[PDB]
This record gives sequence, structure tokens and C-alpha cells, in this order.
Amino acid sequence: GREPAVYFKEQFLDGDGWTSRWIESKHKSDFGKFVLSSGKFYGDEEKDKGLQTSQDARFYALSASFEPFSNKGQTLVVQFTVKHEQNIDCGGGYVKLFPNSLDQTDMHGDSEYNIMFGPDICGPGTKKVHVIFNYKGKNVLINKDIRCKDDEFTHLYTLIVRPDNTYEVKIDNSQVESGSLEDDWDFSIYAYDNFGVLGLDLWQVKSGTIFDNFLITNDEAYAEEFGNETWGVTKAAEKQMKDKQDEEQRL
Ligand SMILES: [Ca+2]
Repeated sequence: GREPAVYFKEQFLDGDGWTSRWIESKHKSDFGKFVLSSGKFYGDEEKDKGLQTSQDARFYALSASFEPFSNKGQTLVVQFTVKHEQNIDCGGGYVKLFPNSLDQTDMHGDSEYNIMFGPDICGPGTKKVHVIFNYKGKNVLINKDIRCKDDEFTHLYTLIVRPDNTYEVKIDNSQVESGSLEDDWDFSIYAYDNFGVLGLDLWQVKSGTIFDNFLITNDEAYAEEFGNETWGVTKAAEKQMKDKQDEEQRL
């Protein structure tokens, strides 16, 4: 049978239909709720709908399952958009890729995972992109400092992992970091037997972040193409709308 290039895609285009694809963890009874919204300003009111954190000072735990796969002998790409529309003080904006053994109804901050990737902000001192590989019972952190975006607009985050043990990180479809797994972490290191769930495990103080346009693919050129069709289409119209609102607030 024909092998797919896309393992997972989520754009939230079918209204409340997303609730059949994403599971809320019940690990705690006080997790915050994600709501479907395109927010105060956006590129397109319908296309720019995504998952938005709705409660301040709260832990979040929501995840989506997909047909399990292995990245052995292939490239792996994880990509999504993050929009901290609230002008965030402190909060996570990263994803985790888990093996199929994860119980989605029990997912939490300390559940075992394979890879963690994305922006984390906590005051001026923490504006970073995490790139964590689980290896031989340790969650190994990248030894390179990658600065994340901190404004109110939609930004595209991309992690590419290749079978030659090389990686690349992109922000807004432009390279920000690259190198070898052997050099940039203190460890087939690239390869995982099973990926089955993508999860949002976050802590936020000022809530309101919107997540959209998730993609997991073995095709790095396609991730760039989809990036331009999503974040690339949102960008200019979103900036025009916020500039217009700031002009209304000014007066
Ligand atoms: Ca969307």
C-alpha cells in the first residue's frame, strides 16, 4: 500500500469536530480549558481558528492520537503555529510527541515522552525554544540557546530531524539553528520505534495563546510549502487588523 508523507494534520476547519480528535487529560480535576477561537485580531476569521488557552494561572493537558509510525530511516518534521495574542508574561507554547503507550486520559507534565519542542517564555530572562530528546531514561536538552518570538502575532515553529543524525530548527520558515545530534546534546539516536500522540502540556500565567496548523510529516520541503500556505497566508492580514485596532485605541 502507498505510504503517506503526512502522519498528522490539524487546522480546526470543521467547527466543534475537533472534540472527536483531541482528548482532555483527567490526571487533575482543575486543568484549564482550551476553546476554539481566532481571537481579537486575525488574518481570516474562520481559517485562523485554533485552540486557545482560556484560564489564567492554570495547567493544560490536551492531546491528539494518530496512526503510530516510526521515523527509522526517514526524516521527521513537527510543525505548528503559536500566537501569544494576550502579550504573554509567563507561559509555555511547546508540544510533546509521545509513544502510543501513553494513556491520553492521564497525560501530565511528568508522563514519559519521546521529543519536546517549542517556545517557552517566563519574563525577560526566559525567551527560549526547547529541543529535548528522550534517550536511555533521560530527557536531554539542546546545548544551544535559541531565542523565541515574544510578540502578539502568529509564528511558525518547525523541527526537522534527519536519519544522518542532523537537525534544523526554523521560525517563520527561516533557519535559526542547525547541527548534529552528537554535538548539540550530551547523549540511531534520532530514531524512535513509535510515535502515536501529539500533546499540549502547558503552564500559563496570562492565558490567551492560540495554537493552529499542526503538521507531522516525513517531507521537509512539504512542511515549508504548508508553512507558507498557513502562517504565510495569515501574516500580513493579521498585522493589518492589529495595526488598525491599535490606531482605534490610540484615539
Ligand atoms: Ca485554523
